[PDB]
This record gives sequence, structure tokens and C-alpha cells, in this order.
Amino acid sequence: MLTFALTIVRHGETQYNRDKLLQGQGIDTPLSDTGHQQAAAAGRYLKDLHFTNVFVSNLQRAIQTAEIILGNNLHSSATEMILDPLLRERGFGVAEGRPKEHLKNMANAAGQSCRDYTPPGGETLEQVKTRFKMFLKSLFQRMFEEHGSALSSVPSEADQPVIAGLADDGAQNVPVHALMVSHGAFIRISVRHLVEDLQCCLPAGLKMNQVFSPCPNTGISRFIFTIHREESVLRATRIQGVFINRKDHL
Ligand SMILES: [K+]
Repeated sequence: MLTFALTIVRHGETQYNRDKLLQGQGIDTPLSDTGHQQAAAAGRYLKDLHFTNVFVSNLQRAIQTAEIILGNNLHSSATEMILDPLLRERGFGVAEGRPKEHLKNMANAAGQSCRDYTPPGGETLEQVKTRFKMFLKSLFQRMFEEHGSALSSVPSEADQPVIAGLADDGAQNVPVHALMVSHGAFIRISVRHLVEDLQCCLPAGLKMNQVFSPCPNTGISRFIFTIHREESVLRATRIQGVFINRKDHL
């Protein structure tokens, strides 16, 4: 009954990103000069889209990116930025602020692979995914409550959106449109949840290696959700991937 677009953007570069140090929930660094530039370029790229809703993590690097994107936007000045701590980066505990290479050493020393390993004080992959699941539940409820004017009884075929390599791909006739600004590990985990764990459609020519790749700073992804209410429970009946980790603006 409600169809809405979700655009997902990773925050712009920090000095930690540049120096390849792990950045989680505890070190609240700002954008570097490079990050400010990347955020402005993403803001210019998305400037002609109306974001009816905006959600950002509580972390400064993400808040700044969201602020720059909205400042550059030509349609969304009345949209409030909602801070949601559920969008924070995966926690890395004692590994945070150490070279990403140190995490690999810790994994090795502990006998597990980089994928199985969670450092002390850190979050496991399932814990991060649970946060995204909670975010989705909150997102659906908020979109549904606010966009009664957009609700429709008309069902469609799971055919492909128009993807022309432009900023509005897949959203040309989708007026309800949320922006989500978050973090690389969180987004990667979230994308895999959407694609693998849920019923999901992916367009012609999109390689799975791309779908599951790490997101660059200000890399942009897009999904279209169709949600239904049954027994007062909201559920996604269709999730359509449009593009993943796009960085044409860079
Ligand atoms: K699936």
C-alpha cells in the first residue's frame, strides 16, 4: 500500500579513513577537507531530488555529510533531519582507532578468520544486523504514519525500474523518498540483509560482486520498498535494488 524510495549514503572521508584506522562508535571524528568535498559533490548530485524524510546516525561525520547534502538540495529545506543511533557504525571495541591491519592480526592471534572475528568490546555481525532490522521496523512505521496521502491499492509486476545512470534512477515516479546517511560496515551488513535475507529483486546487469562490495565514502545506493499492513504489522512485500555503491559524483 505504500511505495517509497530509500537512498543510502556513506559519510564523507575523515582523517581516520585516510590513515586506514578503524572508526566505530567511540571516536567521533569530523570530516576532513576531502570529506567536505565529497559530501558537497554528493549533495550536488542529489540536488534535484525531494527527500521527504531524512535519517542520520548520531555520529558527527555522518551528521555533517547529511547537513551538506541537504544544504545543496533544491527541494528538501522543510524536511527535518532525524538522528537515529540505530544507524551508528559497527562497534569495534578495543580495536577502534588502531590500523585496520591490527584487527587482522587480532583475528589471526585468536585463530579465527577476519569474518568470524569480533574484537573484545566490539559488535558481532548479527548485533549490527539486528540494529538495521530495528531501524527498518521504525522506518516503515514512520513512513506509513506520515504518508497516508501516498497510499495505494494498485499492485504492480516486479519488473525493472528505469536505470539510465542518473541521480533519479528507479525513483522517477516515486514521490515518497527517504535519505539515510550512515557508515561503511553498517551499510554493507544492511545491504546483505536486504538482498540475501529478504525477498528482493535486483535489476539486469548488476553483478553480485558489486552488490556486496564495500561502500566508498559518499557512495550511494538505492532500494525501492513496497510495504503492506497485516494485523497492524507492517511488512515489505517487495524490495527492489536499483544501484549499489555508486560514486559517479566522485
Ligand atoms: K533474497
